[PDB]
Amino acid sequence: ALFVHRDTPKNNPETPFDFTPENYKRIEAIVKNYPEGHKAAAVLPVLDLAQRQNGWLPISAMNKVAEILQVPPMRVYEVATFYTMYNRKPVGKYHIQVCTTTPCMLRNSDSILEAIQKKLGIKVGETTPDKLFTLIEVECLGACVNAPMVQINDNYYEDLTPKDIEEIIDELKAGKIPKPGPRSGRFSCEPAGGLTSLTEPPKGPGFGVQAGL
Amino acid sequence: SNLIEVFVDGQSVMVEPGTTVLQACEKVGMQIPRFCYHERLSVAGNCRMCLVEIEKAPKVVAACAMPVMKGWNILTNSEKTKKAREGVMEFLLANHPLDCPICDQGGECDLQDQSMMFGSDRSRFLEGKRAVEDKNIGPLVKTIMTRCIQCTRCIRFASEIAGVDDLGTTGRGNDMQVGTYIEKMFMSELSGNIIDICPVGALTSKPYAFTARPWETRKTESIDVMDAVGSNIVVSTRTGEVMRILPRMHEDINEEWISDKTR
Amino acid sequence: PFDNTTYKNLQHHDYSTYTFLDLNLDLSKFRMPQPSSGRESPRH
Amino acid sequence: KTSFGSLKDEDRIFTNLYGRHDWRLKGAQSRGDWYKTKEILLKGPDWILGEVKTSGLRGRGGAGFPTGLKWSFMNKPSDGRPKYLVVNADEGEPGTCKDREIIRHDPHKLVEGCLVGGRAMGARAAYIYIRGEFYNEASNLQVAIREAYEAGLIGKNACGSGYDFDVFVVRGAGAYICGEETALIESIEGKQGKPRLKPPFPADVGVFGCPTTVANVETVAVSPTICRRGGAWFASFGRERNSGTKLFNISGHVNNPCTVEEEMSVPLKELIEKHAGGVTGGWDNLLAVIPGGSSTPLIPKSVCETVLMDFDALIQAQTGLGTAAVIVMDRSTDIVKAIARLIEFYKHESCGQCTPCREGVDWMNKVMARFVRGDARPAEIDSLWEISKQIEGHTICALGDGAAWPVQGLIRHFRPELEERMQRFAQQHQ
Ligand SMILES: NC(=O)C1=CN([C@@H]2O[C@H](COP(=O)(O)OP(=O)(O)OC[C@H]3O[C@@H](n4cnc5c(N)ncnc54)[C@H](O)[C@@H]3O)[C@@H](O)[C@H]2O)C=CC1
Ligand SMILES: Cc1cc2nc3c(=O)[nH]c(=O)nc-3n(C[C@H](O)[C@H](O)[C@H](O)COP(=O)(O)O)c2cc1C
Ligand code: SF4
Ligand code: SF4
Ligand code: SF4
Ligand code: FES
Ligand code: FES
Ligand SMILES: [K+]
Repeated sequence: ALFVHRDTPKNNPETPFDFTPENYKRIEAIVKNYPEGHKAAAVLPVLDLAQRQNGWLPISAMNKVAEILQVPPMRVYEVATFYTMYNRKPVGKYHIQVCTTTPCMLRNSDSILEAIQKKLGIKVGETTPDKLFTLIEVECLGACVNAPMVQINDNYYEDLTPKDIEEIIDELKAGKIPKPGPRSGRFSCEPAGGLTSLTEPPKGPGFGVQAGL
Repeated sequence: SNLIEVFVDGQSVMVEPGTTVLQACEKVGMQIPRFCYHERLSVAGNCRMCLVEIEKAPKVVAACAMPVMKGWNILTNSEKTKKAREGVMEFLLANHPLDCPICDQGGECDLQDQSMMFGSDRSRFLEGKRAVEDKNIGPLVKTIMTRCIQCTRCIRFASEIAGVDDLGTTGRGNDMQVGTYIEKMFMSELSGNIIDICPVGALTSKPYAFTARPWETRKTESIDVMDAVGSNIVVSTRTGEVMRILPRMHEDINEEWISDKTR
Repeated sequence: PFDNTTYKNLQHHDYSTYTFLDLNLDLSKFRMPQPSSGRESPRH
Repeated sequence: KTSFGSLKDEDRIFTNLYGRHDWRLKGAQSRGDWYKTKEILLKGPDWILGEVKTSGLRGRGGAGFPTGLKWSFMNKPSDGRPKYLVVNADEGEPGTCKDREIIRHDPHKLVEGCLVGGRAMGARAAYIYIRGEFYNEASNLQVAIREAYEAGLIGKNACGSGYDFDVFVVRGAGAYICGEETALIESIEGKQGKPRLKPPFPADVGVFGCPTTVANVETVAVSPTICRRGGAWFASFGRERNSGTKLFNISGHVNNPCTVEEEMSVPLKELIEKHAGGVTGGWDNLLAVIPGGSSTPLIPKSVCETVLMDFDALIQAQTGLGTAAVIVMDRSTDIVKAIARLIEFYKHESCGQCTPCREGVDWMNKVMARFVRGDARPAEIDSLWEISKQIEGHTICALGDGAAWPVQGLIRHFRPELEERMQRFAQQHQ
């Protein structure tokens, strides 16, 4: 939660971080997306790549992203402390992100936050002692009509009841990976009692096309 | 000449294209209040103290950054300009600490002076303030970061004039801290000039710390001798004893900087 | 057969942590040569 | 036309909005996408810009600037620099989840919109700044872009038109302020997502220093449908200066929270009770509606009975249309807790650059957190109003405005509930 760094023995510029060679080819493909002379534009993907290889960002991932992009290290420290995904502390293997803004608080995300707390025995910000679950409390994840919902590491688990998130946590402890979807009856975002629109078949190519084209 | 005609408080003035609203007000002898604008730093526009009313325009514009258009009547003393100045000053003083007696910048503080000039005379802030961890950027620059107004003159100086690229902003929002993010020591050869441009006592001179106070100082204009540049300086004394060395502006020598040895 | 009962977007149930970056690595061969500012960086 | 709404399924742009069809290329070409794209590209930039100006399309990002007028800022000769279309796929607005549905379910429509729009503005490439939280949607979109390259639809000689055009996807990293177009530009350039000042507008100095148009996913994806179906088809929906169709996200205290494509000037009550099943507990259980996502002022039940869901009728209802994200709030809602949580969102999502937002949004969150408990006095309500009027208009981007407007709507429509909250705090703690 702090925004200054102190050298712990496990987080220092002598902490071993280095990319794998397939990640070096991924970094080459990232840097080829930007114009020649604006290599600094590859700070945000490559550093996020360092969060996918490692799980979190020590201050050797930041210095390595600084070194291989020829940017000053402060310009990577700013990006790492500005954007909320970059874990500058080690998180659990499953990083549970409960949305508690108004479209999800109105549909009782408080009960699900309480359910994850009384299930894992932890509270917001704490990591479980087996380092498998980190529970924090995030802002709008952009799945508002599927409220209430959580995010685990790539995935949105939507339309949740406390029993549904208890069951998702139960099968995350068992090793399997669940399906990122609404745990109610619907599929993505449709009205829950059947389609109020888009019931007719789509027309296809040529429909309604104006003359002179 | 491609000079266009603009109006400052109704007075006509001919300006080069690309002139900011602040420079158009400066040509008629009027100084707009500012905290992040510095005439030798790049334009940031992130303090909003320079917001001035252009008439027949329902929005104050940042005069430090906005180029003039042809025929704008800049209203430096209108009512919504003064309300903009008072509101921005109130936000600057909301989380600012009550350190004016224990602050070295007192008596020479831009935040004090244009709080007296352009802001309200009391507080509506009925909450608790922030407190920021102090940083250690050297044995020259004392750092008290609760007094920082996040104007980024630090960062623009260290990036553009000192060529250091080690000062920066970490975090987001009200927790945005100016620092180096690590235990790193900002020792350039020009690292003392961040004491000059910081409009608050967030960065102060550690040798000059607590010793004098600017209203009792005699300002003797003199010359540097530490190098062959001949940098124009102010030796400020108090009761017959040299207290500090500030820069003078000379456009052709030391523009308004001095080295750390001179300082 | 017109189907409006099943959710056809089932591919994202098998995306791993490197799906986006390996897709970018695959697409790197299809792309036009980048423009050049004329220098290596604005600090050059 | 006088009454609006009841849009037909043949008049839909976002067919396969619900994921019920194949989102890949063989499904998309079977739904009208990528049809005669080469004939759109070959007719020049002026014809496409005229079809977008004819359609009356306004900015679906939420501000509603005229899209043809905005894209005609790029119809200017080359000054050596390349030109860039940049798709704003951030969508950080609470209430708003429509661009997630476009990217996840109609991705080839977005890719064809990138091609047609960048042809109109003479652009070289498309940087789709997608939200970092939308990972599955980003890989979904990358699969569609691979299908578009392998079919020769984009890239070298795009659709056989002799026009070179790339489509890139840049992922965000968790900042709502990176949906603001200049802060999104600064985020693509590898820096902190802090908004630039305007002018220079991004058409003059944009991404990397280039001429650049940032446009929303919806206002880009509906552009091949405007080019195929004609601009007059798109202008034949909604009121005048309120043309077209619109995605709506009705969430909160409705029976069936959903995304729906609907005609532009539809009534709010008809939209809620027709596509969402109405407010929970009946329409008499309605307390308030935030009409267009968090940044717009809320409107109470006595405005929601008659209001139309376009830009102009919501401006006349002293709110805004925004992202057309309808957050419905019933009578059981502590509305001060919801608005104070929304202000807490705006201080957590605020990049700290300029003074009035950085200081005053945290100060409004502290005042709103005391207003939830009632730990205040009524003279602090008007004071809070003044604080919002010092943040609104004086900031660099419109997140200060978007933080000021929920406070102003809550005060303007529920000052007595704040005053009774504070007086009952006073009489139960003294
Ligand atoms: N979709 C989402 O997730 C979110 C949407 N919003 C919406 O964003 C809106 C604010 O957006 P802004 O871009 O700040 O507002 P607006 O003042 O700036 O401008 C809208 C667009 O018009 C263009 N434009 C306007 N005047 C121009 C000129 N003179 N020259 C060139 N281009 C010009 C701008 O480049 C911009 O793209 C809010 O009203 C809100 O509804 C806010 C938050 C999240
Ligand atoms: C704080 C803030 C966040 C914004 N976020 C988004 C966003 O996530 N997506 C979006 O399309 N527009 C967003 N906008 C609106 C943009 O500034 C811009 O108007 C829009 O993205 C592109 O213009 P258009 O509406 O014509 O498409 C945001 C504006 C502000 C002030
Ligand atoms: S910086 Fe200025 S306003 Fe702040 S404590 Fe020092 S003298 Fe006072
Ligand atoms: S320490 Fe001073 S110069 Fe640096 S950003 Fe803060 S107020 Fe500005
Ligand atoms: S008002 Fe807030 S969101 Fe905008 S530039 Fe300033 S800190 Fe950023
Ligand atoms: S409010 Fe929770 S996802 Fe948008
Ligand atoms: S002086 Fe223009 S905003 Fe700081
Ligand atoms: K100082």
